[PDB]
Formats: sequence, structure tokens, C-alpha cells
Amino acid sequence: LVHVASVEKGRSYEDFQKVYNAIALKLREDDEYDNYIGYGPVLVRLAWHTSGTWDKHDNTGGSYGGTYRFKKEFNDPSNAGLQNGFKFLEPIHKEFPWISSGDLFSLGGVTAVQEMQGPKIPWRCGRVDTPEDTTPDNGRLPDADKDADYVRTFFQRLNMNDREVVALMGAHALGKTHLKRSGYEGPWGAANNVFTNEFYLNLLNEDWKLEKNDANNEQWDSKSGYMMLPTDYSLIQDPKYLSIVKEYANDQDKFFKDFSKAFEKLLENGITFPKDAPSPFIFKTLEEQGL
Ligand code: HEM
Repeated sequence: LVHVASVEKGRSYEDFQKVYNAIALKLREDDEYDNYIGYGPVLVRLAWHTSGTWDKHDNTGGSYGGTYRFKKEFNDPSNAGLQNGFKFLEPIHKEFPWISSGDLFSLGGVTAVQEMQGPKIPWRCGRVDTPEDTTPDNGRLPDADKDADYVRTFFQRLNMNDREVVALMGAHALGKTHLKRSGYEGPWGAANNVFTNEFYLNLLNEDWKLEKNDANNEQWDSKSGYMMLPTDYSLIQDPKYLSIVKEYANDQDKFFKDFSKAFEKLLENGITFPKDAPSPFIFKTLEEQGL
């Protein structure tokens, strides 16, 4: 299966900037969600989970088809809690019904990273909604109880290398684990709705203890009130991942640039962009627009 990007009829940069702005303004307005974390982190995770079902071997799953709108995928246990991001985007989709579901879900992630002061993420339009029978089965999203070998093997299915994996994982600065959603509890740091390299600094600098949470699952905890999943912690157990963690801990700009590339790639996996497609768009933030 080849998924060819097809621009929403007649639409151009300014149309999508309006969509970006509506998501950004809602993000500002609906500030109370998740004990005042706001929707930014769950939107980044929604973009990732809608993309991360991709299999490079047969081009199944991925962001193109916007299949999270179908029950099989919205009810994936791995997706618990993402319904809050979907609900957030519903009025956006009502206002701008011309946008495809995959374009909305990926653009939600981009908007969220940028509004939270993260890097600019170039984004391309043209995802097309595909039918319910194209929904990928549950179980393509990764488990958190596993080791570095698991992580490395897992992400080969998404055509990601060590650098790309370590860079992507830095999104775990954002948000938190919720015991009832995933069996893990706690934030990864202090700045959990601002996009920084804190995930890496915390890995290296905090004094981590291996504990059991109230779900009887092991996680790494610090006295500052932070946590890491076992798959997070695996990035400092494995000597290849560790070198990269150290690099991002010591160079904010490099983390930003590599994250931006890896996240755009994640979001575009599976999609064939024709040769005369528009160039990727770089959206202005609300701050840059004086809005
Ligand atoms: C080994 C790969 C990964 C595993 C096992 C994993 C696992 C998890 C788990 C268990 C949670 C907690 C969910 C909850 O209880 O609410 C979570 C949260 C999150 N993950 Fe991942 N994750 C991975 C990779 C990524 C990547 C690649 C991204 C994006 C680039 C990402 C973004 C997020 C975000 C933003 C949250 C916070 C969501 C919220 O606060 O509602 N994760 N992850």
C-alpha cells in the first residue's frame, strides 16, 4: 500500500496557520486540565500514538489514515487517556471540517510542542482519511517495563536509529504518568508543560531508586518527586544510549534540532509526498504573531 499525500482542496499555508492558531488559543484557554498541566502533553502523545502504529515492512498503521477515530484504536489499552486529546480537538475539527483527521492529530502535536516553547517542527499536509478496516490492530505501541534491547528493537519497526530514539524520548519531559491509565505514577521533572532538555538532565543528575508503585509495577523514583519508566532508565543503562543522553543534557540546541527532525519523520512515516507537493510549513507561534 502506497499512501500519497493529497492536499485538502484549495488549501494553503494560511488555512493551516488558522488551524494551528485555533489549537494554540484553546491550549491557552483550557488551562485547568490535569491539575493545571494543560493539554499540551496529551496532544504530543496523541500525535505520537497515532503515528507510532506504523510498520515499515508493510506500510500498515501510521499517521496517514487518521484511524484513531475508530473504536478499535481509540479503545487500545495503550491509548488510555488519549480520549482527552481527541475531545480537545473536536471543536477544532468542527470549526475546520475540511482538515483530515490525520492532519489534525499530527498538527495537534506540532502546535503543542511549539506553544510549549519547543523547537519549530516543519509539518506537511495531505493525510487522507481511510476506512475502518484500515485501522491497525492493538499492540503496536511499546511496553514500558522492558530494557534497552527491547527499545532498540521496537523502534527499528519505525525506522528509527539510536539518536532518533533518544531524541524522541526527550518528550518525556512533558506531562506525567497516571496510575489508572498506564500502571505508572508521577512526572518526570518540574517543567512539565514547557519543552526543555530536562528529561536528560534528570536521568543523569537525580538519585534514582528502584521502587514499586501502588499498581505493583517497578519504576525509578527520586526524592524530588520525579519518576522514570524502566524504558526511560534503559537509556542510561545501555552505553550507546548513554553517550547520546549526555550529549542532549549538555546541548539544548542540538536536542531541539534533532527532536524536530525525528518528530517530523515520525509524523510523516508511511506517506509518499509527490514531487510538486508544497514545501513543509513552519507555523508561527501565537507569541510570534502578537496573539
Ligand atoms: C519506549 C517508548 C515509549 C514508552 C514505553 C512510553 C510509555 C509512556 C507511558 C507509560 C506514559 C504514561 C501514560 C499515562 O499514564 O498517562 C507516557 C507518557 C507520555 N509519553 Fe510516552 N512512551 C514512549 C515514547 C514516547 C515518545 C516517542 C513520545 C513522543 C515523542 C512520547 C510522549 C509522551 C508524552 C507527552 C507523555 C505524557 C502524556 C500525558 O501527560 O498525558 N512517549 N509514555
